[PDB]
Amino acid sequence: TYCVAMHLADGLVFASDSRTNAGIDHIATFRKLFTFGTPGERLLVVQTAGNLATSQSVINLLQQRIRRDGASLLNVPSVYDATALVAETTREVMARDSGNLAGNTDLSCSFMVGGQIAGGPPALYSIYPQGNFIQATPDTPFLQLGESKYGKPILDRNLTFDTPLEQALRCALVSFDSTIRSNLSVGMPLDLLVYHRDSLILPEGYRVTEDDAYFSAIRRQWSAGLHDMLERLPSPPSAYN
Amino acid sequence: TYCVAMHLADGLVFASDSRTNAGIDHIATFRKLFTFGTPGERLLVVQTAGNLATSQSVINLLQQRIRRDGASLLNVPSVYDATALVAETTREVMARDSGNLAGNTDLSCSFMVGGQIAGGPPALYSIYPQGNFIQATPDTPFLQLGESKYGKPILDRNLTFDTPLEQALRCALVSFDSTIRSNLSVGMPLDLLVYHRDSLILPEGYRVTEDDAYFSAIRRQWSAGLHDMLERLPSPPSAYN
Amino acid sequence: TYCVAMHLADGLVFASDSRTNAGIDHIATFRKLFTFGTPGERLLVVQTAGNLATSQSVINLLQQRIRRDGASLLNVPSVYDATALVAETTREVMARDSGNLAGNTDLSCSFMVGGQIAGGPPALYSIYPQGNFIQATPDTPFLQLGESKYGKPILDRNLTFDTPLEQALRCALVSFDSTIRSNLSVGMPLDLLVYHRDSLILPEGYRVTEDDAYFSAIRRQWSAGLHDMLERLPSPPSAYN
Repeated sequence: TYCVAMHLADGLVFASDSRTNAGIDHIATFRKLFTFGTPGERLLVVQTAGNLATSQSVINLLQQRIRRDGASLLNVPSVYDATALVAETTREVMARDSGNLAGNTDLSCSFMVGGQIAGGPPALYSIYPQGNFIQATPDTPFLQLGESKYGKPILDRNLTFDTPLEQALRCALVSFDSTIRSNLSVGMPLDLLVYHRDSLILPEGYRVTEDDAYFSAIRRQWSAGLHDMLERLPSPPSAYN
Repeated sequence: TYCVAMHLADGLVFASDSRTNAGIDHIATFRKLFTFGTPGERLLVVQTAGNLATSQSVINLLQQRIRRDGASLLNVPSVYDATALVAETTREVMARDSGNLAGNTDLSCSFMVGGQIAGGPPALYSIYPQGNFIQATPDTPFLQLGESKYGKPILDRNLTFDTPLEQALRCALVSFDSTIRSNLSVGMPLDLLVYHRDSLILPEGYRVTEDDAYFSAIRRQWSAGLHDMLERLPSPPSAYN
Repeated sequence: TYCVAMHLADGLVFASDSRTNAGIDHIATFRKLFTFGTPGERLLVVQTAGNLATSQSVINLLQQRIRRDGASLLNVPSVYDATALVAETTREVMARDSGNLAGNTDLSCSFMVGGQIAGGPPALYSIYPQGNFIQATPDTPFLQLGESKYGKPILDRNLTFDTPLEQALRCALVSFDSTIRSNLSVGMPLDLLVYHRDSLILPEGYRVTEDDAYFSAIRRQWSAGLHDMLERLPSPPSAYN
């Protein structure tokens, strides 16, 4: 479980893995990036991390309620209020499943909610286990969920509010490369989605499998590059021994 | 106790054993696959694993309540809500039987709930000992309960969302074959049910006994096959000694 | 101001005029038939009669509240409860505008509320100035508001629960014909809406202007008919002089 989302000058970029702890000795693939919207009016993306049961219930309820007269991700007036609604829904799910039977088992999960609603700029939020959330800004334009320390440095080094989408995406992919190599809880397939500021369309998004020609290639290149750079760095002086 | 359920493009397939630990020196046969519904409107299947007393009580209450004005498996608006109702019911049973008298004895059990209600696609959920649940998806289209590691590999290898029903069933049967050979807690008769997407009928389902011609045959074939493949595999090179 | 609504075996038919007393020397056109709903789930129609300021405020609040988390015409579980909500809203409006400044001026108005919500039959209610309401039934299948005595006889004579919609509508139009000829407070354009039982769609409804070919024609025909029948009725006997 590792998710990243970026809010940049030109729009939004989302990327999630799929490897999921579904119980003991049951590791499995589950999508962690979901889209919602009406074309020409709004796009919203929700990413998930943490307890599967909880996050599934949350997503499921959001879907059921879309087709119902009352508060829903399709009528909510701002990306803020969408984020709040997700949080609200999370609280509701935690209330029900909590009891003596759950015991000390940890039901918490976290989300990212981003997108654009007609008539206001695109936005991106991250909801914490405890249900309070923060918004990405130009000074802090990307947010992560899950197992994210491994792939943070490359984003810290290169990403800024002005990074174009194609390059941000690329950057995200390298982030996943390092993460996958160094932590087995993270794993392919990946799910990506790129959204263009003010387009107000629902992009289809894309799934990166094991076999993906492009992702295989940039991994091979990135390795060769790192290995090169390392050999062509100077040796430590006398002093260092 | 071993149960499997699959949610595929063409519908659902369920299979359960029947061997049940009912106390010390009392191992016995109990059905672990139950059906509910109204023809032309809905089919719901519940499978059970874990403590007999608890699961029996849950099933029994669901049956009694079907014939009563209020929340029941027949009026519940979605497969999700059915799953939630089963869980709700489980909580209720655990609350009552818990006390000093039970002591440290382990009353927990798990369930699968799957089926289709008119006006929405078929679905399949698994409820954990603790009462929270997950949904099967195209990427993870089968779920298991009970003593399931023995027969997992064959499902991992062959089964996908697009596998047709007849082949999925066959696959399940091989799963049971290996399981039964390698673990005595699992045992015949088996109970199967296949449901066709959008049919909205209550299939009668089928019980596989010790004597079943077909199942006996495919077991004999599968053995012969494995034995053959093994002898016709190449020898390890020099290097390996 | 004259409104009629009918609840018949095959559905509902609504018709309202538009001529409105909006102050001294200010007679004007205002729509007196409003629709609400979500396609495939519900249709509700509200007709108005009486004080313009009051009725406008009521309708305006019902619209504003539709787009808000709380009681509204879109979430209300039955046509009964919709009617109650309209009444509830009316009370609220009367409470606020009442004071010394209004004085003895008459702020009352009346409404009809009819339609269908998924899962129950269509229904039709009339709310009185005082806020209590009645329901139309098979024995009394039409209800009127405003200046209605002129056009009542034709409805009494011909309309019944089993009258088909096209004929009921026609009947309503003749009701308006007579009313318009005999009372200036009532006037075109008219606004009609026909709803088919169990359709659960929002009909667009139709406006009948001064120029309407069909309405002009049936008025001309109806005149000629009446004039004929009158001349071909027999003479009073000797006795009558």
